[PDB]
Amino acid sequence: EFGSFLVSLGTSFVIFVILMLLFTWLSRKSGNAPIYYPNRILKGLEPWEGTSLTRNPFAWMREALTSSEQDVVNLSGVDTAVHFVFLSTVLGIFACSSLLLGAVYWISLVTYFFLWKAYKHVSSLRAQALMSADVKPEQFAILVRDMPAPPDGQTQKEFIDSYFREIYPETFYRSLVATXXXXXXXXXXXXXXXXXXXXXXXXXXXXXXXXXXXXXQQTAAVVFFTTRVAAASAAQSLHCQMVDKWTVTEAPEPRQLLWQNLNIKLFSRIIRQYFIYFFVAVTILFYMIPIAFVSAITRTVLESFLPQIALIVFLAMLPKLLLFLSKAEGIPSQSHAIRAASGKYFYFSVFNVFIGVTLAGTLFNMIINLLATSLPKSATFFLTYVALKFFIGYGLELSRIIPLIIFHLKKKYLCKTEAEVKEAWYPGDLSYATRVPGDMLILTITFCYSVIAPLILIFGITYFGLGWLVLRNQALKVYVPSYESYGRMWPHIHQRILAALFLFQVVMFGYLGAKTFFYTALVIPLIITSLIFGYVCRQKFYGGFEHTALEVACRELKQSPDLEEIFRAYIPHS
Amino acid sequence: EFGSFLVSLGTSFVIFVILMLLFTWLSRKSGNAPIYYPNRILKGLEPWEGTSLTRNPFAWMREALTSSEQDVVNLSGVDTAVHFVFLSTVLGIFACSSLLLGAVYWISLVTYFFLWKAYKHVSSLRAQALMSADVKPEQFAILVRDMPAPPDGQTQKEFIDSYFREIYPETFYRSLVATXXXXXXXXXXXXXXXXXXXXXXXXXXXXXXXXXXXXXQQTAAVVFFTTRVAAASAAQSLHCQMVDKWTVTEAPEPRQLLWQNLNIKLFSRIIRQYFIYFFVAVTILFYMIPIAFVSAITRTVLESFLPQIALIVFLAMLPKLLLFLSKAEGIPSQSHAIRAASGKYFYFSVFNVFIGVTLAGTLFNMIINLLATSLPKSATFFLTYVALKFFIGYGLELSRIIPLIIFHLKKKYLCKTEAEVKEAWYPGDLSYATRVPGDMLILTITFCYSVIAPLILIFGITYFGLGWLVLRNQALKVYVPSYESYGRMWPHIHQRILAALFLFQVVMFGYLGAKTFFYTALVIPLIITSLIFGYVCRQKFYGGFEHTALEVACRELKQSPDLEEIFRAYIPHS
Ligand SMILES: CCCCC/C=C\C/C=C\CCCCCCCC(=O)O[C@H](COC(=O)CCCCCCCCCCCCCCC)COP(=O)([O-])OCC[N+](C)(C)C
Ligand SMILES: CCCCC/C=C\C/C=C\CCCCCCCC(=O)O[C@H](COC(=O)CCCCCCCCCCCCCCC)COP(=O)([O-])OCC[N+](C)(C)C
Ligand SMILES: CCCCCCCCCCCCCCCCCC(=O)OC[C@@H](O)COP(=O)(O)OCCN
Ligand SMILES: CCCCCCCCCCCCCCCCCC(=O)OC[C@@H](O)COP(=O)(O)OCCN
Ligand SMILES: CCCCCCCCCCCCCCCC(=O)O
Ligand SMILES: CCCCCCCCCCCCCCCC(=O)O
Ligand SMILES: CCCCCCCCCCCCCCCC(=O)O
Ligand SMILES: CCCCCCCCCCCCCCCC(=O)O
Ligand SMILES: CCCCCCCCCCCCCCCC(=O)O
Ligand SMILES: CCCCCCCCCCCCCCCC(=O)O
Ligand SMILES: CCCCCCCCCCCCCCCC(=O)O
Ligand SMILES: CCCCCCCCCCCCCCCC(=O)O
Ligand SMILES: CCCCCCCCCCCCCCCC(=O)O
Ligand SMILES: CCCCCCCCCCCCCCCC(=O)O
Ligand SMILES: CCCCCCCCCCCCCCCC(=O)O
Ligand SMILES: CCCCCCCCCCCCCCCC(=O)O
Ligand SMILES: CCCCCCCCCCCCCCCC(=O)O
Ligand SMILES: CCCCCCCCCCCCCCCC(=O)O
Ligand SMILES: CCCCCCCCCCCCCCCC(=O)O
Ligand SMILES: CCCCCCCCCCCCCCCC(=O)O
Ligand SMILES: CCCCCCCCCCCCCCCC(=O)O
Ligand SMILES: CCCCCCCCCCCCCCCC(=O)O
Ligand SMILES: CCCCCCCCCCCCCCCC(=O)O
Ligand SMILES: CCCCCCCCCCCCCCCC(=O)O
Repeated sequence: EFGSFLVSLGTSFVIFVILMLLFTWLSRKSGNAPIYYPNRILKGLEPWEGTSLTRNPFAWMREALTSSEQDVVNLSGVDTAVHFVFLSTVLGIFACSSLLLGAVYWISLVTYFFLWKAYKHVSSLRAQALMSADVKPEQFAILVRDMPAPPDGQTQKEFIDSYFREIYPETFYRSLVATXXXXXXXXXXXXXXXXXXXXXXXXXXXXXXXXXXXXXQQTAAVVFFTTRVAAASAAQSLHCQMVDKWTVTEAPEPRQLLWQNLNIKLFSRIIRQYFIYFFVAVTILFYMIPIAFVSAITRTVLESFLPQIALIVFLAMLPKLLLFLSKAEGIPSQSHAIRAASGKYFYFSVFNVFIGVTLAGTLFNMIINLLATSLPKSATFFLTYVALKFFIGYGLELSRIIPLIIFHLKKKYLCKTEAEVKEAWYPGDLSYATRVPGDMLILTITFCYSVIAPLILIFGITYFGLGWLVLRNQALKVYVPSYESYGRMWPHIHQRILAALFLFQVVMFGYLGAKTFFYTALVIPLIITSLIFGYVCRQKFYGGFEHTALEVACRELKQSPDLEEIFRAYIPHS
Repeated sequence: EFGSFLVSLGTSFVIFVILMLLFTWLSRKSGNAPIYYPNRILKGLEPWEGTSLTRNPFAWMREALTSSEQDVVNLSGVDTAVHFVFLSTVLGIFACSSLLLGAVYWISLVTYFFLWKAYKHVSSLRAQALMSADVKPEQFAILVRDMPAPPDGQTQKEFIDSYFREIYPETFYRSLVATXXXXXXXXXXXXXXXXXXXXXXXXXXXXXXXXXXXXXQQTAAVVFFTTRVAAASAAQSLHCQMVDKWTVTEAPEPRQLLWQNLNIKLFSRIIRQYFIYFFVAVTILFYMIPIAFVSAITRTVLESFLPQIALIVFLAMLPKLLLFLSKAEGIPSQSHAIRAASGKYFYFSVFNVFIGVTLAGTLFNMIINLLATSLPKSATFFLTYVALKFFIGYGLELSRIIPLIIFHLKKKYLCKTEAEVKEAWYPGDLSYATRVPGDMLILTITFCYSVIAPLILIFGITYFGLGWLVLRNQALKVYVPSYESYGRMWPHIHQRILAALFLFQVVMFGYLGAKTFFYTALVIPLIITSLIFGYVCRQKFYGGFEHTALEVACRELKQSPDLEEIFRAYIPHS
């Protein structure tokens, strides 16, 4: 509805401006530096480089704009730079589309053109990032799972040392058996004059729990190699003729290793995957109810705000559930669990929000002709939703009002020591688990309606363009990376953008059909092209993202690695 | 039709008996030993062990029956033994089915039970065969493709030696660049008093062609390692970040290497695959015409013989085309090209013969009720077809009348030397390229009609049971293996038997539906079970067939390998 649409844009716009003014004002106050420039503070940099102490209100835009991809990588990592490739690839595609705005072929060609070049670019970026990388513990290690039980008279450790030494008698350093939840919990309590008495009791509990952990057969271990080349090859090889025994993959970064899942055996992993995938499919079906609510609501005070707020509230609970469920499948690493969570989220983005909202909306208003006319009207909801996210969402992301309020309240009433005050402002990472899925939803909708309800394209341009600028500022000044996946996220993104294009092509095949267009058939070739394109891109670039190439593993060492430090890096609670 | 059915069984039966009597008579004559016992002759064994020179006419049955799988492997190879696993797995499944003959669940459970145990058995058989294997050239080598062109000033060989030495500086022995069709053709002519003058001219042509070959950049090479472990690992690893450069796989057995395809670049391979797969799909569509002919024909003199003869004639031309097309895709090895040919054949077995004959037959005679009643009648054609193959087909396979006639005519009129006489009787191999696809067709039909037209099950039992006995005799006395794939064929077979079961379950879901059975829905769980079963079997056993496990590669050597002989083994035309 038009009136409600303008009201929502108006409210989101004004809130955006207010937040922009609070940002301009508050970000120039030194007392808020822990909130507005924590990445620079943690890295030992001045909050800003002007030095005059009279910062121009638009200085941040100039700084964000005159910053190259290389500066983003040098300061915040490859994954961070890849996130910007994603945002600009999309912006380039939509801007090209709007220059023209039949258009289906234009968009598909532009999309294929940019995905081809973007995948090529990231593959190059990643290769260079790996090429200059320093010595890290995960470069020398593999994760071994599904070990069989040892024979009587031998323990689990001895058994694994024996197995690997026979295969790799020279290039074998250590095996750390993945043994202890009670100990971890009690130890945490111990780490945390009645308080002193409580601490003593907690320490005693930790000792008891540690004894139980010592008593505990295990089925997994982390194995270390003396060289990058050997580890790279070991992780790629079959160790037993029995596929289900002693299975080997590359070890996750120490910061990413999900220790609690390492002793889940292959078949238990298979069972968990089927029950979890099943559970998720069931969850998707229950989410049809919250979606029906959002679509049914779409007087002004509710239409302009409630459909969007409710959709945000229900979807906001998914990342927590989905990441939990992914960890529960037996996944060994945090970045994989995150990609998996994003994968599950995507299925909600497609079946509950794009399809769900669109269909439910269509069903509330010559049947085929009616449906064809009704479909484009759902775009107004989506234009509002997208604007809400780029005006208020980015308004809050840039102004950091919520973190600022919480921080000052903790500093004044709860924090007693300097350490507590610093914990209160630690910025966290970019939350790829919620951020990428968010952007993927915007793309799904913008692509799907790009030639049905074309104004959405401008909103898509602003969302991605403004996001580029807002997040470029946050990437440089606020967030701190928690793990480095080296662009391993890109193939996830590539496949989902291409999937969105695929869905678009399928939708236009059907929509042109709804309008009974004689030549809908000409889009079948695009549907086929998308599948072939995907296949070819996978054949040309994909494997380069799963493994470090031996030509990279074989790089000249700056110095010999200390394998003992490498080993220590993987021992929790010590 | 019943009369024609009995006539075909009668004729096939009598021909079978005549061929069995000719076999009994002729196989006891010493002059035919080169035809009836060539495997034993080539191996230096007496044609038969009785020594009395008075062989019992049924002695061959006793010998074929009291022969274990181990004796088949020891004499004729693993692939040969696997072929027998295939035949007996199927026999066990059908015999169990006939004990009961709702039945859909019985059959599916028996089938899952036997496939599980058969896959387990073969995996064990294969592992043992690899475990006791001797030193062979393919155990120490990889095939490298899609090499980039060298920089100016360096040649292709130098460029590959440089690339691999940097990655594997110690475990690197040789690189044989895959350089020469004109030379091969002219050399063959040279190898083959006007005849002396012709030979001299052919030798001159060979020299000229050799010079042209010497002049010839290349994109592939065979690389040798100093150890089984290193080769096994190299073949499993990524060498470049650019996926399409320097791609590496395990080298094919020297006897299997399809040299003409090694210089086809990745993207040309991708193009060839799409055009070839396309061509094959088109061929499948043109084959619908020969099928329509066969079904339309199905007075007595034609009904009893022509539908079957024509079907045999048209299908008989496929193995030649399909193997050619597979080689044309850029496949590096003969056993892979054969599996690929069998794969393509399977699609004809499914779309041109099972579906094609069944559908066309149904269309030549309350629509759903009519179709349900009509479908089972096609089984009579198939019972005839199967009996034709086990009575006349096996009759000829055992009696070897055609090879015998040709052999004696060559020996008497064309062969002048002893060498020519021996060439005339060389038995060849088991022709897995035509033999496995043949048996797969019988299974597709027997499974699909096992509860629709149940008598087919008895014919299926006889086909596989009698084939076991007839081919057990041929496996021990007649055929000579041309390559050894070590059971690599089994996953092809497993997946196709399971695919046949899957098709059966889909067909019964539909057929029970055709009879408007209330509980057709209960078969959906079997369809799902089949897919999960496949997935689980793949996860548990499959990888063990793609690579030799490092625990096997690491077996103690009897003696150090001669790497130079290993290298020579891969050089054609020298
Ligand atoms: C009828 C339609 C009329 C015309 C079309 C409509 C809208 C166009 C919108 C944006 C410009 C297109 C950029 C394509 C880049 C693809 C390749 C790549 O990846 O670019 C990247 C990223 O550049 C970008 O996007 C920058 C985006 C800037 C933020 C604001 C954007 C607009 C949002 C507000 C509302 C819309 C106003 C539109 C006015 C025309 C280059 O790399 P970098 O990060 O190393 O350098 C970064 C820059 N240095 C070289 C100077 C260091
Ligand atoms: C209402 C229905 C009535 C009853 C059911 C109907 C028909 C039953 C047909 C055949 C027997 C079942 C064999 C299952 C084996 C599965 C596991 C395995 O793999 O077995 C294999 C292979 O054994 C076989 O099949 C042998 C087949 C023999 C050739 C003739 C078969 C019948 C064809 C003629 C017409 C039908 C007459 C039927 C009369 C009842 C065992 O291993 P091997 O090769 O090391 O030893 C080989 C044998 N040594 C241990 C002594 C060395
Ligand atoms: C009467 C009935 C009316 C129905 C009306 C609603 C119809 C729409 C519902 C659609 C349900 C979709 C369920 C399938 C997605 C859930 C499973 C799953 O999540 O598993 C897949 C892996 O693809 C995950 O792979 P992932 O771990 O992400 O890999 C990342 C790195 N490679
Ligand atoms: C108006 C129209 C009426 C139509 C009526 C007829 C309908 C039935 C026609 C069906 C056409 C089927 C075509 C697809 C098979 C051909 C491709 C192909 O061959 O490629 C696949 C890889 O699966 C091969 O894999 P492979 O090399 O065997 O691997 C072995 C070891 N892993
Ligand atoms: C769609 C764009 C809307 C405008 C949003 C940005 C508003 C920021 C305006 C900042 C102006 C601050 C001027 C203060 C000058 C001073 O330091 O005295
Ligand atoms: C529309 C405004 C709502 C949000 C409230 C804004 C008022 C400031 C809240 C943060 C308290 C810290 C103020 C700056 C302290 C300093 O001067 O260093
Ligand atoms: C219906 C048929 C459509 C076919 C369209 C396929 C278009 C090819 C895909 C884009 C490739 C872009 C290549 C860029 C090369 C480069 O700059 O490195
Ligand atoms: C169907 C038309 C296809 C051609 C579109 C031309 C778009 C303008 C040229 C852009 C060149 C820059 C490439 C950037 C690749 C990237 O980093 O994503
Ligand atoms: C909600 C439906 C759940 C479906 C669950 C399917 C899980 C299949 C698990 C197969 C386990 C195979 C065990 C093999 C053990 C062995 O033989 O070594
Ligand atoms: C209620 C419907 C639920 C349907 C869920 C289907 C889940 C299929 C899972 C098997 C597909 C292959 C995934 C492989 C993942 C891995 O490599 O571990
Ligand atoms: C919740 C139970 C799952 C219900 C849906 C069935 C899912 C079947 C998954 C089969 C995956 C097959 C992937 C491997 C391909 C192969 O067999 O070669
Ligand atoms: C004037 C009436 C105001 C009523 C609500 C104000 C506008 C709604 C903003 C609340 C939700 C904002 C959440 C957006 C950030 C996000 O995407 O999570
Ligand atoms: C009609 C089109 C439907 C569109 C939704 C497609 C959902 C699937 C998303 C892409 C899955 C990609 C699978 C490859 C493995 C991987 O995820 O890395
Ligand atoms: C509808 C059937 C035909 C469709 C065939 C589509 C094949 C296009 C796949 C993408 C390849 C792009 C290669 C670009 C390389 C270059 O020119 O630089
Ligand atoms: C379905 C089975 C039909 C029978 C087919 C097998 C017939 C073979 C009979 C051979 C008997 C030969 C007796 C000769 C005795 C002798 O040496 O004098
Ligand atoms: C129905 C018979 C048709 C086939 C012709 C069978 C007659 C024998 C043909 C083969 C010739 C060799 C005969 C055996 C020579 C020998 O005694 O060593
Ligand atoms: C509709 C649900 C049907 C489910 C049926 C699944 C039956 C399990 C598959 C057969 C497993 C046989 C295990 C044999 C174990 C052994 O002897 O080693
Ligand atoms: C649904 C019923 C399942 C049980 C069927 C029982 C069949 C009899 C037992 C056969 C044991 C021999 C296994 C041989 C496995 C093989 O080599 O293929
Ligand atoms: C009958 C239809 C045939 C369809 C043929 C599709 C073949 C697609 C081939 C893609 C080639 C990609 C070339 C990439 C070269 C490069 O950029 O390095
Ligand atoms: C006329 C219709 C023809 C349809 C042919 C479809 C061919 C699809 C080929 C791509 C599927 C993946 C095969 C991978 C084989 C490989 O690993 O080299
Ligand atoms: C003859 C032209 C082919 C026409 C039919 C289209 C075949 C598309 C094949 C796509 C294979 C995709 C396999 C890789 C899966 C992925 O993209 O992750
Ligand atoms: C009495 C009339 C005889 C007419 C034809 C005789 C029976 C037909 C046999 C000829 C075809 C035999 C081919 C079967 C072997 C095969 O499967 O290739
Ligand atoms: C409705 C069921 C149709 C039955 C025909 C199925 C045709 C596909 C045959 C099996 C393909 C297996 C693919 C896995 C890769 C491989 O072949 O090794
Ligand atoms: C219809 C949904 C449920 C179907 C689930 C089917 C799972 C069966 C997969 C085969 C596993 C057989 C494991 C046998 C191991 C053993 O007991 O020895």
